[PDB]
Amino acid sequence: AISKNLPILKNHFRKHWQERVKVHFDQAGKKVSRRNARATRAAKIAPRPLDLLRPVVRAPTVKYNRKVRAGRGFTLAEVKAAGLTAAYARTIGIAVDHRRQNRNQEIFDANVQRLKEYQSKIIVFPRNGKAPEAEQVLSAAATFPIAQPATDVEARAVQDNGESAFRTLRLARSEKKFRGIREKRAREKAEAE
Amino acid sequence: PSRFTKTRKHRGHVSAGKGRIGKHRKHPGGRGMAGGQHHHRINMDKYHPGYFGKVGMRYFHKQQAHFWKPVLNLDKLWTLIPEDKRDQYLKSASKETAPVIDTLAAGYGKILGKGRIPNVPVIVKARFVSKLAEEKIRAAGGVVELIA
Amino acid sequence: TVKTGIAIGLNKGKKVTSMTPAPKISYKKGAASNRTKFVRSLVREIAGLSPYERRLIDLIRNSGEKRARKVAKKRLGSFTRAKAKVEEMNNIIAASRRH
RNA sequence: UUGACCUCAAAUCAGGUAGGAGUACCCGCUGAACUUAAGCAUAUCAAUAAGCGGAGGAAAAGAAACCAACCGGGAUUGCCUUAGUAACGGCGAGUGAAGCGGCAAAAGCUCAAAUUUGAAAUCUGGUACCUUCGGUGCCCGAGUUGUAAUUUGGAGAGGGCAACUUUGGGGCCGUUCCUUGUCUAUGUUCCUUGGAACAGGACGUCAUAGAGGGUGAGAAUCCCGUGUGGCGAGGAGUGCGGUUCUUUGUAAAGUGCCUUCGAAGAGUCGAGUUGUUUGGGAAUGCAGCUCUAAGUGGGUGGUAAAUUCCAUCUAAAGCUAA
RNA sequence: CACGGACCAAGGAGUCUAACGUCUAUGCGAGUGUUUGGGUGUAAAACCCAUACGCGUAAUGAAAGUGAACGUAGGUUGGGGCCUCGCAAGAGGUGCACAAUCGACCGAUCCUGAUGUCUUCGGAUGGAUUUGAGUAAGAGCAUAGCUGUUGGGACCCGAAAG
RNA sequence: AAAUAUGUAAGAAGUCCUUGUUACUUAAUUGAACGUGGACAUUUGAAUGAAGAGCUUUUAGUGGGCCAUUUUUGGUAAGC
RNA sequence: GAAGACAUUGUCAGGUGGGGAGUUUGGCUGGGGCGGCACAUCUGUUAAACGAUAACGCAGAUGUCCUAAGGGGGGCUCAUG
Repeated sequence: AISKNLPILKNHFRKHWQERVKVHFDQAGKKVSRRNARATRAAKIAPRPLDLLRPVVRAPTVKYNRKVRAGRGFTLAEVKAAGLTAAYARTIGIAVDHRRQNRNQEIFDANVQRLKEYQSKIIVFPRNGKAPEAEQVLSAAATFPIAQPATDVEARAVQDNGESAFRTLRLARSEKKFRGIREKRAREKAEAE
Repeated sequence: PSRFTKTRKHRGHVSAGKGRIGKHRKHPGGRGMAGGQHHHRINMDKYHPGYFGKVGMRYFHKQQAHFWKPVLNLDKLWTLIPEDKRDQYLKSASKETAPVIDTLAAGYGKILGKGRIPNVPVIVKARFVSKLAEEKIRAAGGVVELIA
Repeated sequence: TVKTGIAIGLNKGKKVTSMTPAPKISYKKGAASNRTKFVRSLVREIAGLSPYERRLIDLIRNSGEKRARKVAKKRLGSFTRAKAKVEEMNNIIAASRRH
């Protein structure tokens, strides 16, 4: 049962796991079948790029809040900022998100320029029957790529002032740690009679 | 390749080399971590000292994302500078022409202090740094532009 | 708010020009309306006071507001439920009792 | 007394619909012990086998009573990862997810709650005819205890101002798709063995065809097919793609601005307790009993509690491909 | 004078997998890992690839948190090799790996508690028979194999039972 | 108070000279420890032997033992 | 007719509950059982003049007692004849 210097192993195979197994032999087939069902949707979706125009956004938490990612919709404030309506933007292939908001002007103009660049790219066909041939692109995301906003220039001048930075942090830490007790002290001090 | 396996060399030897006085009888010491505190206790203390028992305070629902803070001492640092630019910037070390190194956008949270750096002016923006990390940069006539 | 621009501290994070979000009606979910206001008005006098609440209002006039909340918590659930409730009863007292 | 109405009836009443099957997978319910723990009762095995009810081609899920704490994200599902981690556990054996990230796929929505009220505009049936997956006419009946239009929270509504943009529905033949049918190169030359040639040897052949199978032995070249495409048949189908029939429309919709409004699901929510299950730990969910709310409130924020805040969603109703 | 074996034929027993330790082969090397997925194709092959993500490059605390050069990245003994002198015998210089050893450094703990300060924060500098799975001019990642491990029907057959 | 067993030592990591460090120690650079420089070669400090010496990894089997000589306990003794 | 806000039924809570369910029901040991403890221990011996060394070998002890019976100093000298 337990012998030699081996590292304790936690293998959860005590159940009848031999009936929940899923060897992915269809890995190849799935790929092809997925590319054909995708290449057929295209030869029915006509000149559209399969996928719609997906927005730019900034991923959550302490970790990825430094990586701008292709969001979901386009907020109803940004479509009215583009000039067109949402009850229309979906029928043109500009993925809209009602529940997403807007608290960042950078992310905002990043999307209205993303929408202006696109309203000058679409080749909309009016419901007539003329159908002006303009081939069919296969990627809406490839055509309008994402490039994390340019932060700073490679070079710049050294602006020192003696704040240490390490001290600005250590202090900023305490100012948040004792904010409370110091707030109660100014409460138990302003209470002079 | 069952072709090189020792069982091929144990065919016709009778006990498959598992002994004939103690044989290979299913599970002699129980199964898995059985009798850790009992008979297999010697194998625990030494090889796995301090295995049984609780220790710290439990952190109900802990997201690792809240902890992301990949360190990056100065030892490297100059490595977040593309090969080419490094040559130029290194030799022509001067204020105004100080390279703005974004540790965060690079994929690092804290900046520590290890293998020194060439006496050069360098702007190092990071989320948070070490005392000696900023002390080594401040001697090379450099700043520490805190970010988030 | 405006984040101090640094990793930790009271306002941890980068400060990128706020944009005052849209006024989503759903945030005003618990709407009052001159309608419901006046609707629940009638219903209250129509159906009247629910028998456990009689014990409740009298509970106050007798032993006090503090003791009544103890019984409103052992009646409804959350503590706030009780405070909101008890406070609602003084609105019922103030009316019929005085003017 | 005659006709109502309400409810209950009533039929071999007019028309329907349900069961049973299958049961890989799916949706619940129900539910073990062997086994592991070297004993065994917690636990494990397992929220499994067996038991039971219910569907489809997928089901379920599904547009936020979410995640979050970010510079925020933004239905669901599945996958890589998170992670054999946080956590649970006679803290023994063991057990053990979630958010973020990448990707696959993307799809969005609708009801109740509003004086239609200068007008039930609504629909089942019956019957005639018909251009029928129905239409129209007429007559019953449903129905005001509420069917139509209107609006569903992203909003949106009433009154007011001011202009502008936009069309809908059928044939026919290509195409798209399903099934299809038929036609479509190349020797059966010579010698040897042999019962037999498809074997050996010599000479050629076509080759987008030297996959395969058959034929009296290893046959590309004999046969069928194979390969390249060709050309017909019958459906589906209006995806699109041209033409043709209808201008349907003081029809509806979207857009700007002013103002007043803006209803948003209760024996539910939540709490107590019990059992239960979960990784969920002063309680994850579910259920039983008991109490049983509110409206700038309610839920949520993974250590119970009070106070003071913020963030965040809008339950207790519904639909939907990949 | 223990058990199985009347005789022959064909079956018949240390396997596969998830995760691992050692060792070895190989690629690359502070990187590594194309194969979730995407691109492509003669199509389950082959070949091409973005981003992530994994492990590693930093540890340490229960955690808040902090986080690796006094010096040629140190002194000492020993060191293969290399170098200088020497016919040689040797003598001296240099000494990587590694070994022992005294130190220095980073976190833990116990003490010290400076200039400053929202007068309780701050925590310099300096100590300790105290501690660590650390640093001290990185070695890891992946793939394959032998062997061993654990969970598995788990080398093959076998209970009485539930 | 034996016999048999048994620890150690038999050198260069030494010995001798010299005199450096210290926050130890001393009345005292007294002394301790650790060095600088210096002197001393295998007759360099017994015998014998040395199929090399030193070292790490990993892992199998085993964890029923039994007999003899001599010592020896129980036991009348036992192939106990 | 009887009965009547009591029964009843449902939910928790205490009692009862081998009727029933699950399970346990040490080891050593000149077979086991009983007895014992050779099971954590300590003195002397066995033990063969280092250490080590067994048997249900031999002769005994322990789960305590002590604010002095601990720590330091001073003075003193005990049993017995």
